[PDB]
Amino acid sequence: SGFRKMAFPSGKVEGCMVQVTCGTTTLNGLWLDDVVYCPRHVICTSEDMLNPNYEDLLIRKSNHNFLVQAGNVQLRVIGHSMQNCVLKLKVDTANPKTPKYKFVRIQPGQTFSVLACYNGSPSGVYQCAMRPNFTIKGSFLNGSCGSVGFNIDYDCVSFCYMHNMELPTGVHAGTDLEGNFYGPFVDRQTAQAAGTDTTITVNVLAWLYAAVINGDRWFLNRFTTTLNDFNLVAMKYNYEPLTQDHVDILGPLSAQTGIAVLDMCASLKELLQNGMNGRTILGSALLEDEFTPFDVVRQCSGVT
Amino acid sequence: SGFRKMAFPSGKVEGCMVQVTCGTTTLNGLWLDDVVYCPRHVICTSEDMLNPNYEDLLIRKSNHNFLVQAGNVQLRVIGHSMQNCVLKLKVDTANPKTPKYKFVRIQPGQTFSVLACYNGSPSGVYQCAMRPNFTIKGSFLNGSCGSVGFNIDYDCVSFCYMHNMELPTGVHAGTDLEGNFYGPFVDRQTAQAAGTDTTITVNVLAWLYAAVINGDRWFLNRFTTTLNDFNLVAMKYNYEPLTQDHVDILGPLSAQTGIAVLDMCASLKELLQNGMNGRTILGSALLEDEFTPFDVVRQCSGVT
Ligand SMILES: *[C@H](O)[C@H](C[C@@H]1CCNC1=O)NC(=O)[C@H](CC(C)C)NC(=O)OCc1ccccc1
Ligand SMILES: *[C@H](O)[C@H](C[C@@H]1CCNC1=O)NC(=O)[C@H](CC(C)C)NC(=O)OCc1ccccc1
Repeated sequence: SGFRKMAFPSGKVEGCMVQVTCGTTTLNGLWLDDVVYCPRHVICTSEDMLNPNYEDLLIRKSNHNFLVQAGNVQLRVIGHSMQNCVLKLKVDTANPKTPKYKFVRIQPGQTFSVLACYNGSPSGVYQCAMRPNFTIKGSFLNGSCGSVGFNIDYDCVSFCYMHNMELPTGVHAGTDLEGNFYGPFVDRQTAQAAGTDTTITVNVLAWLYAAVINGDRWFLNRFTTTLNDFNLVAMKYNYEPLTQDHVDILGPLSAQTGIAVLDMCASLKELLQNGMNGRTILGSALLEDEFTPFDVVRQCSGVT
Repeated sequence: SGFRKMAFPSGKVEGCMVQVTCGTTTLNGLWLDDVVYCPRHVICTSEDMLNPNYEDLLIRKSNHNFLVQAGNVQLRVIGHSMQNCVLKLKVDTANPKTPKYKFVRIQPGQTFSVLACYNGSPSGVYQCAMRPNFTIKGSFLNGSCGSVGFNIDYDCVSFCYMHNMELPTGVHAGTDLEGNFYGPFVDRQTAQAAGTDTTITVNVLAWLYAAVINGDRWFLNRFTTTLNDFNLVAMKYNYEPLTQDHVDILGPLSAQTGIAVLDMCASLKELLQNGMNGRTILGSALLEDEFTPFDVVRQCSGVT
């Protein structure tokens, strides 16, 4: 029993982290086959960062201007190209620790593990959701850029995130491994707005299922509701509208617990309308939306 | 910016996990040099578990009765010994992936990362505190025993925990790597009581410091207090009494933020006496006690 914000084991990603230095700027790179991926803003001086012309800045750089270091080992750069907001440095050496991997553009509401790195060395690992407004609630200091978010599927590492910047609200923004930002953000040191941040309804429901499975049942009420009725209440509280697809995804959890999704919806509506009255669910005094239905079933069936 | 429940990178511990099978029972083992460590209750049948005589049960077992598997690789067992509640299986092969390591008996209030495993394969990683009552609030299913808790100090893995059992309250109990239980627990399937579970005051203070550092300052009040006065209020709310040692440990955080420990104590007293009035601190609606002062300074200075 017990339910915990659980990260993927980080060993296969640790083996891909390198240090990328261009002039004074140092951040983390991802070393897969003979290509090192990092944020293109490694080429910026603190001045460039206010409104950089990446095209013009990159032209003053050649392969020898990119210092790539794995442990104490200095890699030889034999090619450089800019793809959106990612720099790809061709190196003479294929990473002998390259896991089986894919690049995936993850959907809002899905989760992933962040391996927070500095100077190409791992610091720690934590689970994040891609929020509806394409930000994450991370822990990132200077030097953390190039740190990556990933899922593991048995042997296959799926990289989905590369850390780039912190917004004025203190939340975090980054790119997929093709260098395309999640959300409307650009890699320049200007004030940038994430949209209103809405709660991931299907994830809140999964976590209430997770709680029921763990013997927290107090919030279970005598009521039911419909999607429209519930969605009226969802809109009021900035919850994402629930859909039959969301119901279908919860099916396994519904069928395991024997609690109809719309009954759980009625429970959530009363939680949302009355608060928790100083009570807690799975050791939290707020409704948690950073667990997917998959996250719940993995942790509850002991997937490795 | 940002503050997250962060686990250590798990790569060095992943390389030490093996599968130990005795008869039908399978759990995880830790493979360091030519010794595999696992819970001695691997030798129990479901019947034995109610009141096992480990001495008599172990005597019916020889080296060939211990099936040790690393990946698809079957290790040869050339020796077995019981040390408290741990079985040490001597194997013919030294683990070529053995990290630099120590066995440490960790203090209550200190934190560690758990690499949750099944069949010797990693499932995920999360941070736990050893509670004052020598239990942890984990996520552990059947097969999870042998899963270990550890800290990393640069190159050195410090193993402190090996998972053994879940108590009726749904919290978790285990041994150090010498097989000595944390707390009054024994490895038998009987009802066992952890003591009253008290809050780790020094950790709550570190986290309020963590919050101030992250721009959450609302709870900062105009009051101060003394240790005795504060400790009167601590006893009332089942907080561990605060000591000059605890103050000295917070010194760095106090000196960084410019907020006296006793002023922060006065803030905590009002939080404890008035609750949070529906407000949140670092995205929590409860006072968090599973961050040590070290945890806060590591995450805030980007230690790797
Ligand atoms: C990459 O290492 C860095 C990560 C920032 C630093 C502090 N917390 C983060 O997430 N990214 C940047 O510095 C980024 C570079 C621009 C070219 C996009 N700029 C940025 O994030 O500005 C906001 C900020 C900078 C420094 C401290 C706090 C916030
Ligand atoms: C080790 O794999 C297992 C871990 C339990 C299983 C479910 N959650 C856990 O932490 N440990 C035991 O099964 C342990 C063996 C005794 C000889 C100590 N017994 C135990 O934990 O009893 C409580 C329990 C058993 C099964 C399910 C739920 C609770």
